[PDB]
Amino acid sequence: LDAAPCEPESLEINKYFVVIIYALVFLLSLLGNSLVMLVILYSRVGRSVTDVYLLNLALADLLFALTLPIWAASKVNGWIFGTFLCKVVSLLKEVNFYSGILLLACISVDRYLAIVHATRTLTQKRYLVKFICLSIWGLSLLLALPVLLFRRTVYSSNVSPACYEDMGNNTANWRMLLRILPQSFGFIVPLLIMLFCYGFTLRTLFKAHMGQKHRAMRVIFAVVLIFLLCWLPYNLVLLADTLMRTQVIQETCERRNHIDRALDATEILGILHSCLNPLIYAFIGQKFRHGLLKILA
Amino acid sequence: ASVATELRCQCLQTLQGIHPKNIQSVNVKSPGPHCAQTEVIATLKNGRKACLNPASPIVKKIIEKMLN
Amino acid sequence: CQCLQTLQGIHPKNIQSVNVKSPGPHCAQTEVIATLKNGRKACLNPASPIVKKIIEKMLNS
Repeated sequence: LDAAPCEPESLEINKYFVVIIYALVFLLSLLGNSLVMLVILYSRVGRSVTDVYLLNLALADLLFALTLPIWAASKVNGWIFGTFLCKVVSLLKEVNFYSGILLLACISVDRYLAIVHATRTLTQKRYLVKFICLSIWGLSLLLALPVLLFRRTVYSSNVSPACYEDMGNNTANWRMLLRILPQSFGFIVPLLIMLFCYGFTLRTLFKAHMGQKHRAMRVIFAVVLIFLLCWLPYNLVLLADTLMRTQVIQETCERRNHIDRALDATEILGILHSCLNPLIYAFIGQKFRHGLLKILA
Repeated sequence: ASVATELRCQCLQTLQGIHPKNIQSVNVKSPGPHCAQTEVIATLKNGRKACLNPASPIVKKIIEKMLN
Repeated sequence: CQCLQTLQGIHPKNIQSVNVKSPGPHCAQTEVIATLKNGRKACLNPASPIVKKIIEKMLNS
């Protein structure tokens, strides 16, 4: 009887330590995003285009963090909160996740036009931030519908209840196709836009004769690496999971165990984007730093 | 119990049959959100769990025998 | 025996999995337990011809 069930292996050590890490991220993002919102909205003078992008990014990250406490408690003893929240909470989380990433793509395009095309009149197309931010928010809601349509609590025997998807008898294959959206409009498309824009932006800054060119490049490099670090590990694991299910890579009980831990670990790493965003994009500028001090008084 | 962010089939390999006398219970799971194929898992009298092939003619007969 | 008053009807579409436990030291009667999609557990009569149909239907998918 060489064939036997591949019993899942779970360790209590991982689960409760994750809760504190989720809670710590919740506190910082809630405080950090509010300060960014507080600084911009307090004074309405000099509301440049970048101020609008940051304002939406702060809102996108603030809402995303707002759902963390429920998600953290889920990892403890499974989804005990019912089916209705498994849809609403999943909608709010994914809508902001898509919006947050796409804004980082829009911000990069704005910087590309501001620097590379500073002289020409094409840079005048960056005054449509008001509508462009509306488009991104609208597009994100369109890409989160599958989560709302095909999610429910899936009671099982080996595992505690989970807020999984139910697309029919062939849900296993259909779920894999739905993963193309996060891995196409969420990682690859944003990454290519960011690298292209920052790829050429660094070419002009590397040739200009300013004094602040040195700090600008180091900020640009930090932005790119932080994006890759937070999201690349998660997508590579997700791609590995898809390959294993399709039998492209040999499947064994040990491999399924390894990927399960990898997905849990990376997801924690990816969630940190809601915390570093205020520091990387907003609080690294003179205007915001000087602004915060004046508001205190 | 365990907490899984991914649901996977509980069976990898499959046997063509087992001696009925050593079978204590059998679990039949229809296709669902966590698995594309039907899974028949047999819990032996010794505490070991073994897979059974749903398409096997013998497997269908065995379940009928127990339900007697 | 975990199955005391076996039901006489369950919607076939709502059943997720059926567990059959043969006679043993913990129970002198055959038990059939079906786990509904909503997490509830219901006991089916092993002698009911309709119950046999559900198990047969599930296997021949």
